[PDB]
Amino acid sequence: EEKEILWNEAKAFIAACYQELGKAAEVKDRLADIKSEIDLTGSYVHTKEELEHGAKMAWRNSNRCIGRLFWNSLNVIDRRDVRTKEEVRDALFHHIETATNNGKIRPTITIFPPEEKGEKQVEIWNHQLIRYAGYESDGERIGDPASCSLTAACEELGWRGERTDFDLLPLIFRMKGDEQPVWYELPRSLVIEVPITHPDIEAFSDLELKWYGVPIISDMKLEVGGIHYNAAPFNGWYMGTEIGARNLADEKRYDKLKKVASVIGIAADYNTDLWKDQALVELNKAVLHSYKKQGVSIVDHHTAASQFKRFEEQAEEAGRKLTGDWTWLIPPISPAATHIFHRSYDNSIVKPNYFYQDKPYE
Amino acid sequence: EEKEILWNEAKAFIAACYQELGKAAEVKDRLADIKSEIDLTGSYVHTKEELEHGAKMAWRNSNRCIGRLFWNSLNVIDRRDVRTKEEVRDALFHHIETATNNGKIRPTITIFPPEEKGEKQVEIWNHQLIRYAGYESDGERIGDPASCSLTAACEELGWRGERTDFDLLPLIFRMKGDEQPVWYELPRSLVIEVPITHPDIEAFSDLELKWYGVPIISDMKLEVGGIHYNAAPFNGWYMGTEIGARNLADEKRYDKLKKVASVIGIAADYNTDLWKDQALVELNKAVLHSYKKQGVSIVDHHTAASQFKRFEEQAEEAGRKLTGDWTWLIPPISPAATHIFHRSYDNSIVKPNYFYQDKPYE
Ligand code: HEM
Ligand code: HEM
Ligand SMILES: CNCCN(C)c1cncc(CCc2cc(C)cc(N)n2)c1
Ligand SMILES: CNCCN(C)c1cncc(CCc2cc(C)cc(N)n2)c1
Ligand SMILES: C[C@H](O)[C@H](O)[C@H]1CNc2nc(N)[nH]c(=O)c2N1
Ligand SMILES: C[C@H](O)[C@H](O)[C@H]1CNc2nc(N)[nH]c(=O)c2N1
Ligand SMILES: [Cl-]
Ligand SMILES: [Cl-]
Repeated sequence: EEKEILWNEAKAFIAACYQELGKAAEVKDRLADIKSEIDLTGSYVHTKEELEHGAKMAWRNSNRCIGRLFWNSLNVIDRRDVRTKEEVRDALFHHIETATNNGKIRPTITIFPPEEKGEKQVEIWNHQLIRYAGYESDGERIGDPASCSLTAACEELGWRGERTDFDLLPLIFRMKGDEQPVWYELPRSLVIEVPITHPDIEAFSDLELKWYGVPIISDMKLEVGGIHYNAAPFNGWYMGTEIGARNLADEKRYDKLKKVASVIGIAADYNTDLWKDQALVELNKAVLHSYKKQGVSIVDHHTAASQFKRFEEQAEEAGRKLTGDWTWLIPPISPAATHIFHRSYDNSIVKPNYFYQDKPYE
Repeated sequence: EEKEILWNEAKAFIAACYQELGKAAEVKDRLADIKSEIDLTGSYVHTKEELEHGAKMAWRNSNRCIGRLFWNSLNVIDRRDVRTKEEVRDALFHHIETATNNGKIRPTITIFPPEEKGEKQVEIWNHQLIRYAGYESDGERIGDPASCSLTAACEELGWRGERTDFDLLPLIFRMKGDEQPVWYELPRSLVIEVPITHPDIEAFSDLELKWYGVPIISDMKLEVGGIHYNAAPFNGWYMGTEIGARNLADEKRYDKLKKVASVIGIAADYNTDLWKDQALVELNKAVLHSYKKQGVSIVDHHTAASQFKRFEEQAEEAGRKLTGDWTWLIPPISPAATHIFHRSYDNSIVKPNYFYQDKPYE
């Protein structure tokens, strides 16, 4: 059954990919080649052009992403050649450096060797390549609660965090044939961080908030033409609400809204005062101001929705069906101020795409 | 087929209703009675207890409503006895007065005779019993754009609006056997309105905004045990975001965010300033303040979500499945600050319920 699934996905992908690349004439011969390869080897190998366009198609098909207007300019780094943990480490360090680009963030994906018999060659444990640790011991909570289980796993392996609220987790990944993952500290010179200040409220710096510049999701599987690239970290730039309305605001994350209310000088006592809403707006204004001031790329949710409208228009013009997940596309503040809130979206899954996979810790 | 549909819905409703009322022993005989009645007459008549509990069940099953905690205290007014347009008019005037209750709003539904052969006895044209007119003539826009088509229909019938931004539409409805609906001006003494002021910003009154106290949806069909009450207006009290984040803010409604920004003293020039979000928060604070100051019932979205959490807990305790429409339950500002945003809901349709029906204008 597996080989049939592979061949079927292969036929569909190659036809679509080559059509988009104006290479429809080459489909017949390429498919012939692929079927023999599947017959002999049990799998097939993407050309560099196929791999690049496939990763771009996968972003374009990501129903939950508002940032898809720019799918065709994804920078694809082919690291199917890696075989050692030092090569994986150095590739991940390089992704950080080239994606960061001194603050002018470049959307980038680095693609490692794919699974073979469903057998992973490289298994990355990090959820993002840059993320803060989290701790919870006898009532005491430190750092990012979303990272508690991964943090505990790292400390089982001999890492020790300083227990600030912003400890950088090490890179952690496992190679085929190794029983345990290895870990490596991130060099601080690779990691840009932004202190959060407010354009008008001087006291906002008293909160001592900061966040990292680049979100690099490293635990999803890229699927292209039936080939499963379980290790393929990718990044864009942040939409400010991810940081201001979720990472810093959620009660199960940094939970800062009461502290924000106090520094902006409003009471946090009555629901009818809408103090949480006001605090959210000022925190989100501070996040955008601070990234801009430091020259680190970021987009606000209004501009992002406007870009997404153009993505919808471009899909229609190209004669492609648009898919989307309304529940993720609407921003978590002022959603009805965006056009997204007022229309609906087909949430069908189209491949190539990025998928969740089981965590090897937990 | 129709009689079979009726009988099937009847069996299901009576069983469930009588179970809830501790009257399970009476189900057998009541069903026997109903089947004979259906046989002889083509339909059946609800007892007052059935009609009341059915309307309450219908609210409880309304997937789009965050306010359902209070379903069991709905005030049900049985007006199946009406036969003339004066009786309908006076019943609608009475609903307004008793629901308004001098500002201490009482959730209320008035139920008129049901359809017979799918033949309506009373057809209400208003979307809400109290709503503002809207006009659009050679580039000039006045009032509530959502009411333009109904306003034009009323003016075809000899009504004329003053063309302020807040003209009250007349009641308009049609009786079985009449070709045209009749209309009646609302007595102003029946209609409470609230001027919008801000608790701290004196200039906010310069916008000269106001809204009516009581939302009374009058164009949905109540379906109970297979009987179709197409005329059954109902009301609760407002959640403040309905007024502040939608009616007064939507670009296709009163579109006031730029004016709000100016009176609160912020620029409306850069998306990254989040001026729309800030204006939304201040407008919504003003709406809640103004209703409270005037002693007109209203709920903020935080308190409403908290009540809805209790509704979920109560459903579980009673052993009833919970249904809901996540896309409507989340509030249009700060949705991720409510528990609703972080869970999912089964959007299955359960009857009794309230349904949309075709408009007789348009
Ligand atoms: C260029 C700037 C980008 C912006 C502003 C952007 C924006 C976003 C936002 C706001 C989310 C929701 C995240 C959350 O709530 O957890 C998201 C999800 C997503 N984005 Fe993008 N994105 C960008 C680039 C990319 C790139 C380059 C890719 C892949 C090549 C990508 C793939 C996705 C995927 C797969 C998700 C869903 C993640 C999940 O299900 O947890 N995005 N995006
Ligand atoms: C007691 C106070 C109540 C509050 C605070 C409340 C809150 C709300 C809100 C905020 C909406 C969304 C409205 C929109 O965006 O257009 C809604 C929808 C709804 N509510 Fe309630 N509600 C209440 C009472 C009632 C009552 C008494 C009923 C019926 C007996 C009812 C039935 C519904 C229905 C059917 C909808 C959906 C309307 C549609 O699909 O357009 N509600 N409710
Ligand atoms: C789970 N969603 C809430 C927490 N959150 C905002 C979050 C969690 N985990 C990962 C991300 C990053 C998502 C992402 C990916 C890319 C490529 C870009 C971008 N702007 N955001 C965000
Ligand atoms: C269509 N939704 C956006 C416009 N809007 C907020 C709206 C439109 N049409 C009708 C209503 C009233 C909905 C309603 C009904 C009841 C019983 C209560 C309540 N608080 N709101 C609201
Ligand atoms: C297209 C989308 O479903 C539509 O805009 C809905 C979304 N959620 C909503 N939620 C509420 N409460 N009221 C609405 O009018 C809407 N509009
Ligand atoms: C349960 C619900 O689907 C869940 O909270 C989703 C809703 N929408 C979201 N949208 C985005 N962009 N990110 C999220 O984490 C979530 N959470
Ligand atoms: Cl993040
Ligand atoms: Cl309304």
